[PDB]
Amino acid sequence: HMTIARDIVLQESIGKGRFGEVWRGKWRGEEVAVKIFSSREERSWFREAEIYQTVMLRHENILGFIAADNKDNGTWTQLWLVSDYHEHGSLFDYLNRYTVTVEGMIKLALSTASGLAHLHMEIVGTQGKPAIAHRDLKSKNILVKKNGTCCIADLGLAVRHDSATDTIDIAPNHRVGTKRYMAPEVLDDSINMKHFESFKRADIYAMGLVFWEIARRCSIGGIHEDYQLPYYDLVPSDPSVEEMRKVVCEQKLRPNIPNRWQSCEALRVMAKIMRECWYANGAARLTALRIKKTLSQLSQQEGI
Ligand SMILES: Fc1cnccc1Nc1nc(-c2cccc(C(F)(F)F)n2)nc2[nH]ccc12
Repeated sequence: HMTIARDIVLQESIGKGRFGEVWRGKWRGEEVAVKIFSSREERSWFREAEIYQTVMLRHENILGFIAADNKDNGTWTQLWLVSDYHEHGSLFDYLNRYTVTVEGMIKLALSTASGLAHLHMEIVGTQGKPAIAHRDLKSKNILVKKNGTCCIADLGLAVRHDSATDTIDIAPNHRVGTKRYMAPEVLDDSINMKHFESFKRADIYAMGLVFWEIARRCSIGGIHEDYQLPYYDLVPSDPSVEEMRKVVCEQKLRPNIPNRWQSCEALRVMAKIMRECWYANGAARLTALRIKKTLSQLSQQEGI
């Protein structure tokens, strides 16, 4: 009855992130996504399997994990992770291809904040849930479902917190994520990695960047901005830590908030959220829970 690798047939190459190649496959007539790792990538495969198997993790805005398995083709062994399949693929792909309505933008932002709030939330009790920080949030690591809502993916670099002992489950390495989205404190290495809240705050800075990417694509009266990655106007493609630090920490710049966003309430709310995610001081940033609340109030008012 359970989904296993031997019963899945690969059909189409989707793409590749840091570790593992993603394919679309068919399991008992249904589409699934499969991330394939080689035997020498066992540590990366196991860590992502471990994060996704966390108690109480499942949420509509977190990629639906199905299974971790091995598949021996007779010559070599592949290490597989299987999840739900989402035809639209990444939010990066979606925003490159489409413009969104005001409702569309709010749906993407609210779902992203709801997934991050769930990841971040500690649940104490018998079947608890440790707080989890992502460490690599970006538009290529968020997927868009058929209903126009998002789900967070790419949990391999995540860190989990144990409140009872105030410990993090791994000894975290510095500057692990995508350089473009690294928070100021990660870029200048002032982050206190012994305090778990530091990792949640750095995820919020990255979410603010993702909200900027979405807001650019919100078309009102046919008016919108072209798709760009944050800092497209200040750093080269594949920027180094030094290039990012000079812009974000030294010159203290952030992505530009265009004048046209003050002409619409939804865009004024989004711009305010971004500014409050971009503070250099991690302690001053909004929480994912507070953002979820503000956006839920906005979606209720808009009638989404
Ligand atoms: F484009 C996609 C379309 N439909 C579904 C996922 C898509 N993309 C992705 N799939 C997976 C992935 C795939 C299978 C299992 C797992 C697991 F088990 F680790 F969750 N992950 N990781 C990703 N990281 C960034 C994007 C992305």
